[PDB]
Amino acid sequence: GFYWSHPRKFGQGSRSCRVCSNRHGLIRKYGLNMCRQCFRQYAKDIGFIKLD
Amino acid sequence: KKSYTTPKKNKHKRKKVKLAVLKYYKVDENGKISRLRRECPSDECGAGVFMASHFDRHYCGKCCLTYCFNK
Amino acid sequence: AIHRIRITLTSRNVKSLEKVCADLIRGAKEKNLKVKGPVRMPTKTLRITTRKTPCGEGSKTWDRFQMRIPKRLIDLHSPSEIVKQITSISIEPGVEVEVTIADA
Amino acid sequence: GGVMDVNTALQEVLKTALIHDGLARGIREAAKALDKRQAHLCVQASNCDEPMYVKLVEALLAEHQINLIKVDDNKKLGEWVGLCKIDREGNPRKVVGCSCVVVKDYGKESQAKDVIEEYFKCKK
Amino acid sequence: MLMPKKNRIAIYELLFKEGVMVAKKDVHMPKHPELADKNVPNLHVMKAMQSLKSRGYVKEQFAWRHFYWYLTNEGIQYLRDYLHLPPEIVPATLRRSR
RNA sequence: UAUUCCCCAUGAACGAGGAAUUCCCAGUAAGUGCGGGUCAUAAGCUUGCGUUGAUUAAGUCCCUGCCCUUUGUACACACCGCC
RNA sequence: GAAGGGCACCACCAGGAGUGGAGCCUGCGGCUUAAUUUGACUCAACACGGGAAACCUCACCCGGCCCGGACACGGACAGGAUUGACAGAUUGAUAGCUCUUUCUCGAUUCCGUGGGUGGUGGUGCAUGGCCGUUCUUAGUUGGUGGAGCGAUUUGUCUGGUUAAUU
Repeated sequence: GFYWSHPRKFGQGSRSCRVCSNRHGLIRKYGLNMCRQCFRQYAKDIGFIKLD
Repeated sequence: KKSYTTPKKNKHKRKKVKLAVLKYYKVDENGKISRLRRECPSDECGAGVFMASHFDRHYCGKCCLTYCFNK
Repeated sequence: AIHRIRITLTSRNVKSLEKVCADLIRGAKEKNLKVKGPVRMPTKTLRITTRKTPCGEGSKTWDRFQMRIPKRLIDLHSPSEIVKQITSISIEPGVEVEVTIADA
Repeated sequence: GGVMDVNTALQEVLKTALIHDGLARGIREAAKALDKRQAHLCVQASNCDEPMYVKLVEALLAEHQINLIKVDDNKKLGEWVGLCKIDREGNPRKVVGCSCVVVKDYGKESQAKDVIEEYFKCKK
Repeated sequence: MLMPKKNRIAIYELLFKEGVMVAKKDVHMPKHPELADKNVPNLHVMKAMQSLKSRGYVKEQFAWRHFYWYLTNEGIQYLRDYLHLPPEIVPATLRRSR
């Protein structure tokens, strides 16, 4: 067990979607780390309700 | 797309050599074992650890496979 | 004992927070002591604005995902009974309750 | 069940040393086990081309840290240690010759370890 | 009956010790909560357990990248016979109820 | 393969934009920063926010495109048709 | 390119603001390029895929490593299946990935066969969901009647009204 090495510490190497491990359009804010779609799926359940 | 030409040098997938390995063990008359050649400095490879002649290489194989030098 | 207790009520549901908030006033005033009624902090609006579209295309429409979080808090002075009565009763929905010891 | 038939008293100690992870299993690890207290019990092959290899065993075995047995045949000497992955239901599993292991840390205790190491140290 | 012996023999006996073994799908952990004497992340765990299911001596869920390894009644035999463990054994689901 | 920033240094076209065409009526257009989002690094990007805050329509279908009604239709892959 | 009615500043009028001109930004097109992966083609494709990318991203090219070949089914007891190898030839790499040497884990290993397992491979004219839009436009539907043998039709409308069969 050796070699699989870089900065996996910053850069999107590191961070990915908690639901589906895709690595774009990522809701970093507010300690979510969902992909932007994985919001609208896991959104009502979270608590973000569309008001206005 | 392309279809891969490959510069005609189809690289070798290689066998790690066959080798019975342990015949060369000097049993001088009664039961007693020790030959001499070159040695490695490691701990799990404790003193018995054993070396060579190649086109250069020499290696030591006894912190399981952890630790081959550079000669 | 009589110590400077703060109860910090943080929840999302305004109605299901102010049934609890009222029950702490009416729970303490039953066994009267002191209070300084419910304080009203600014409500924090957790506002996210993502594209409606998965993938690229269509005229650019986004949603406006919101979550509120109103904080009430209620000061009081009591022993380790009146705290452990008033806090454990009037729980239930999605309501978080803090209990500060005194002053800091 | 498990009351020791013929040549199956070494088999449970080898099968439990196998699975307890610690078999100094060959001329090399056997001799580096016999060189230390790493050695304990063993099963040598009667049949042996250039019997210098059985002699290196015997000579080390016969020192303090007293070992031995005998077990006839090269062609049997492994299938009561560990060496088969199940592939094929009727076990035709494997097939070359077999030779000198060094059984370390027995397995736990009992089963065949009060049979063979009370019977070997005191063959009476 | 495979791979790094020290690590994988410990993964079996972890799973026999427990009713359920959760994980994460992440090759780059060098650890896993409870056990992890050494390294043995996903890989050594997965490689073992994704063997166990396919032969049949464990059953899955997945649920937001994690692997939901639930121990099968047939596996009770496979792993205790792997681990020579006592014919009572009692894995973990002893379960005093009421 | 000026990352981003600073400090120097060089120091361009543009003196209101040819054919076209979108935006909208009140705290509206415009300017104006500022947050957020994007971020290790970082925005000329968007989405919000005030702030300064105008002119002008307040009607019509004249162009474009929409609704109903009546009607004609050899169109029903519906006129970007059929022939 | 019929007619009445009605309506929208993605229409106009009345303007301002611009926009279209310059430089610059970055969006695409093309050429060029080994590579400038790529989706997206009027409108409802063009700072849009949250698409501000050194490395990751990343798939793509010039290489080059690595195996993470589950699983079973087969093959491999030992003169140890090759688990895993500290100085140099090298190589980019202190990649035993490979050319001797060998010293350990030690029942793992390796080689077949079937079979997977993935794949930011393919196909959005094989689909789910989600989105875009025809279209914040006024529309759509049935129960009972009444009309049509019956598809169908009225109810669902001349006019006044209304942001809006309201």
